Amino acid sequence: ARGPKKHLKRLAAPHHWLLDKLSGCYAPRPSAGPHKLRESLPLIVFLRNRLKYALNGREVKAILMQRHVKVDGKVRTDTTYPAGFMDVITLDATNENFRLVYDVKGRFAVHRITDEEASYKLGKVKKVQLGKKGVPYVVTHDGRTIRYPDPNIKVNDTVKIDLASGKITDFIKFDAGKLVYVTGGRNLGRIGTIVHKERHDGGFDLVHIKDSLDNTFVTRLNNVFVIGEQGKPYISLPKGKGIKLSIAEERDRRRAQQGL
Amino acid sequence: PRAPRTYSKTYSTPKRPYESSRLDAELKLAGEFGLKNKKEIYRISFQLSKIRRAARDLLTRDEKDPKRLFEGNALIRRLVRVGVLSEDKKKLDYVLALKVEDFLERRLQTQVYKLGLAKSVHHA
Amino acid sequence: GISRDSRHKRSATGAKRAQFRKKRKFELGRQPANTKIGAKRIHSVRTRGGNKKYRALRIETGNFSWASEGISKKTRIAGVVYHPSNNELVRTNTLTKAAIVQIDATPFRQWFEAHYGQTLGKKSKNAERKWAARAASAKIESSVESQFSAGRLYACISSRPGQSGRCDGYILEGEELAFYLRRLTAKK
Amino acid sequence: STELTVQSERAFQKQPHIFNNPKVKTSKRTKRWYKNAGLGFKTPKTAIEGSYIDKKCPFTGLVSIRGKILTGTVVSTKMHRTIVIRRAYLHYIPKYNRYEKRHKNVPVHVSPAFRVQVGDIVTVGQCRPISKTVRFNVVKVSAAAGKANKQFA
RNA sequence: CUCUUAAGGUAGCCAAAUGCCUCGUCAUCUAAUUAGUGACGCGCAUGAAUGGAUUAACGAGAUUCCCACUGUCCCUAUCUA
RNA sequence: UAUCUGGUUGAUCCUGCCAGUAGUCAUAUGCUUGUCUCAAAGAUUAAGCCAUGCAUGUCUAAGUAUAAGCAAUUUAUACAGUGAAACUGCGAAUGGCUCAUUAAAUCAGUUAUCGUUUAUUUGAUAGUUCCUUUACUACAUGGUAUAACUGUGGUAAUUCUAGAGCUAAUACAUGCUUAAAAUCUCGACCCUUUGGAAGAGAUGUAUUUAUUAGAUAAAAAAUCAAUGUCUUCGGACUCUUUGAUGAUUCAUAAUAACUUUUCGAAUCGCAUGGCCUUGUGCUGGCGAUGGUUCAUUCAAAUUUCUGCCCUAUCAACUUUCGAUGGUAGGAUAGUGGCCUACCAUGGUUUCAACGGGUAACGGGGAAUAAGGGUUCGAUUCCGGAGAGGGAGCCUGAGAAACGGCUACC
RNA sequence: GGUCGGAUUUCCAACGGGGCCUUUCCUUCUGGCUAACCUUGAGUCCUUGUGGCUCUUGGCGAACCAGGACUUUUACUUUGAAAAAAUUAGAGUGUUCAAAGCAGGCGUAUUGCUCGAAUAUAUUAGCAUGGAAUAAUAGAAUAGGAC
RNA sequence: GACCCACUCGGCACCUUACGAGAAAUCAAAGUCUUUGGGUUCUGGGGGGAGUAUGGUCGCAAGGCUGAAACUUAAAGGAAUU
RNA sequence: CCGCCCGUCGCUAGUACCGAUUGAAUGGCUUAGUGAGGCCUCAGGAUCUGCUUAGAGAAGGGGGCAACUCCAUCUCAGAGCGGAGAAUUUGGACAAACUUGGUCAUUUAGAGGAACUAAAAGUCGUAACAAGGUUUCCGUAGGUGAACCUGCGGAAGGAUCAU
RNA sequence: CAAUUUUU
Repeated sequence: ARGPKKHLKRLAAPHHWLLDKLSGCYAPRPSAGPHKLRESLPLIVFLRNRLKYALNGREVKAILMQRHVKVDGKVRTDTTYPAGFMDVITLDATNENFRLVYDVKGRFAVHRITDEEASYKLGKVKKVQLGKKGVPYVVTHDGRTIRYPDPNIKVNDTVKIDLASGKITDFIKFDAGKLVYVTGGRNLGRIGTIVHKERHDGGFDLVHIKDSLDNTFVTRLNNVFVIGEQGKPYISLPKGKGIKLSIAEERDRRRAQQGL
Repeated sequence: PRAPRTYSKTYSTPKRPYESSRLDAELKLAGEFGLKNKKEIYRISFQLSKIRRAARDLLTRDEKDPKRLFEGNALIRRLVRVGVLSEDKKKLDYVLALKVEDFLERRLQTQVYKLGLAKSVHHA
Repeated sequence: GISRDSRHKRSATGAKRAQFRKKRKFELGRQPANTKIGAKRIHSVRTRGGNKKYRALRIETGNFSWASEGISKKTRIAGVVYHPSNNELVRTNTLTKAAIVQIDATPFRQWFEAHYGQTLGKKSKNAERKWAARAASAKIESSVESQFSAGRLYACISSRPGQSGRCDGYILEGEELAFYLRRLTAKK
Repeated sequence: STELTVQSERAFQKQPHIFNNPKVKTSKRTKRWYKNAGLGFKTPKTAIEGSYIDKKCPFTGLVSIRGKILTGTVVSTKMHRTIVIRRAYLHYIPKYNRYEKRHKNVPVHVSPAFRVQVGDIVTVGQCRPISKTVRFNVVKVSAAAGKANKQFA
């Protein structure tokens, strides 16, 4: 009613941020975002809680005035600036480069990538269109439209970006044996790479998804996303390798992590 | 305007109050190792209750069920990390057979007693 | 003040639907404008979200369409003769959607006969080859040519007079003028 | 639902902002526009060869079909150009561990090109709101009865 | 149980047109009430076809009140045949 | 974690209550009270009333600075460091609080928006600007019309307010200014008719109207008019041009008009360079604000699909003030009897509608616990309604706001 | 049980799963794939020859796609998708246990190292898929029937 | 044609007996019921107040149908032995 | 059976139920009316303005006898034509609040009337528990001071399962 | 024929 909601408390953002319960307060509310829902995360949640660089709320805002944060070469001194998916939060001095991927335990990641290969994102398309006065364009995760693309690719694939602007390079379709990747939901983002599609013309879309567990499951289309050619992948996957390894031998693996 | 922190009660009084030998059976259990009240044998029996309530639900469920193969095997090791019973009764069905005075036996009152040094549970 | 949603307006079965959430702002219907003729006294209104729109009052000259040529020259008006829904609107000579109006016959004749030179109805060589090549192409229909004779053209405000405020529409052509001469021949 | 110079009553209604060239002797001497419904919904030829206008029609008017689709039977052709539908269904009560038969009726706007009477197990679709009450519209009738096309007495 | 002659107000009803005492009392109407209406009752002296009680429609019958309306009155003036 | 005991009798068996028993994230109360962490609190009845004080303000390298405020010291010798007020922009529409209204209403899940808008967040973004003709004249930069301040005022009064004196712009209004090409209309016409054409001008987007295309199950010909290319010169030759959906009158392009002509940078910061013709010559960095349009995002608004407490000493509710539908409109951010004129008599129901009650906010849950459940949930989280009682309205992107206004009680 | 709370060369019995074939389950027209080589003409490393190969000629179109055309509708039920978290159950965890919480813990403590922050449960409504018993179910009667 | 005998159908009942059932008296149904589910309509939650008050409906009336609450208090009660 | 118990009446008490008051109040629909204020609009055009053009005191002096003739400034002017336009005010649509009737539901006051129920044997009587001394109990009707009695068709919870 | 009361 009556206007937007410039606050939200904790317990209202989901588990994948891993905040505290007994802070007894308001959550970090994300600002208005380029990309997606509050199932994304703002940058301060990535820094002071996952990467653990600070304690105070005055403290994390004081880092950004020194100008070390960077996505895509863009300045973005907003404190609670939201962070999309696979949108590499590169740094200044301290020189790290973090790609936003999903590990095997629900929430996102703390994963470094190298200096080179960090100058490109990876982009889901959602809407290809000819529009005003014959100017073709695509859209992205953030909806960063790109003038004069590769013509007639389609909606629903992935797009390589050149980071001077869009300047798209390579189309990656969907066929009987490629890479696909879940993004969101109860069984978000391990790998299933494909097994066989379907359509369900008219209502919704489903895709059969075959893990390295070598059984299958099915997640709907808005989590479905393609990475690339099979066994290539463009992003070094984090150190869970995308299985959903089962709980009966999750326990047998973690005391074989400690050696006892 | 804040988030709570929970609380819980960790005992339950027995239903029928007055049986002559039953109160004196827990006077044998009072008189064994020097308790101070009647509440702290209610609560391990309460811990006997909802562990045996927890023990009943896997036994009625399926064999070669991984929920039974996880929380039956992790249950019996936590049952023996405190060391109530030894390796001789590690086959997941003696958790039903467990008796009051055995949860009592690994308390720090009667462990200082049994390991010399105190002569008496009241001195312990 | 007057509302538009259905928290009044008795339900399907017929119960007296009891109320809460008294009359809001995001359904408000502004009071009408019931526009007339009389040459550009128009006021605008502030609207929702950051936008602007036109209450036209007292309009008499605006653009039309034939539509067989795509002409659209701002001609004057003379008045309505048969409103398609009700009949009180012609005793005061207003204009709405689909108002059957009559105009002047004059400003399109400067377009028509300068472009063809026939001449209805009874100089350089760059355009001399125009009517000497559109043989029986400019000719429309007999009853329309009879309708030029009284100096009036039956027009139709297809645009909305009070939302966008334009003086806009087209003129009757083809079977539709036979519909507004279904009864309008024998109505008196 | 309308004959006798089908564009009949006091006003004049036509398929909006489409004109035929008012002099050239082209094929049907009209440009009758229709809408492909899709999803296997065989748009019948009664809208293609028809003469009605009916802006509310899903096959020649300004409405698509974009929601869910439902079923049910006809109980009242007593209206003008609309029919109401009684969806019958069972319902589980958790307490007594037993079912119960409930229903509720729903009005549905119908194109005049179809043909619908009692019985007539019908398929309707969700639409944009079109009246005070009618929130749906029909897509196909395609239903027999207790030996229609066959019985005589 | 008993006496004057025989049997000793039952169903009901009331300060009623029937109640002297008496403008009886209580409640209600109004600003005030010897008037009205509803209950009281051991009723000078109510009462069962010398008919007792309750009655829908009606009354040139008698009453009390309310609402509209006006020289009835405040407070009178004038005009006509 | 499935547990029972006493009393109808002279005694016995039994249907069946009362009492006894245990917990309450369930209240009050009596008595008693040492340790330690954790923590609900004027919900129940009167959403009845209020003293008092506080809960919404906002500044940078980078808006508006003559403060007759400062602080200085060299600078900016018009300023540049600050710095009140006050203008401008922005917030105030979140947050918190209560449950009186509220029984298909809100609400839980569950789609839909082809039926819409959205300051802010992002990313793309405007070679035409007036064509009064070339002396309208600033495009090397035009204007008002003013606050704070100063002077004397009024009333006992309130975040009450006057006439006079100048000045600000990112407030406010004008307003040009950096190309080329192609098309269409006209005509200087001569020179011819199957002809050409200097040059008179327009062309950005918005806005509204009207049209056209946006096609594309399978391959060849005869036949009548004009006839592009080329030639043996019977006459012959053409890759002859399509985005998404399930689909559109969709995005779109094109044509002729269109607007009390909407918009298309006359705004500030740090830096000082290159240039060769050292001339107020020509180039050029990194930003900050603000602006149209598209797609997002932040959200709002409608909307389908199911579920509801007690009540038949509630048996037929609904329309001539729309009840149900059609027809056409008026408004609307857009849909719709939302409203209006005409027309049709329709909607729900013995699966309980309608009417009444409800110590009824709706859900995620909580308490007791064999299973099967009964009863609460005003209250921590989500959504709704309200700010003494019903109305109405401005500002603003967002309100029918209430620590905003108007009127009545 | 091979030889390390534990592993096979074929093989034993049971458990359920699928292709079939029995008179026998068979959505179809147009193409691009294909999909078989069951083809076939020849050569056809290594044998005495598609067991390892090709140019591959009717050389089986629909398992990978989208058009023409329909399709007895329901319950029921498996699985998955699915309900914001806390709360419920529930693995780790010296908050000292417990109420809790989500941490911590391991080196080397000379200026680092890593595990975690699980997991289920959540029913009625809707969606998709596997199943065809049980209970409804309608298409052949003046044949206006199927092919 | 009535009867005698044997049989069977459907009746209305009777006698024995219990395996069975229950509180007992008793029962071929009151059986096949904690070894609890063949369908299907209705009725009762202590006794009193009471088939009473108000409300409705059917009657010409007597009255009939539907039908509480306030208050009251431990039995009223069913069967059986002496 | 020196058992049990039934009813009127008496006293002590309590409990709801009705009831004249054209009852009273609160709340919800309602017909008929008055309609505060605010919006959209028809007019109002006060009071602030600028533009242009025809004459001039003063003198501006493109030059000079005056003149001619430059825009004219200190500004009246006589005309147009616009720009913002405040009070005021008609019409239209929202409607707070009020008046008057009727219904619906809840609560509350009432002279007094009959009931019910408890409560030390109070009198008058025995109605029912044995064939309760006239067997008992139903439905209905009549009488009575109270139990009760009687007539009518039943039934045995009977005092006969029996010709 | 008629037989009543005899009292937590």
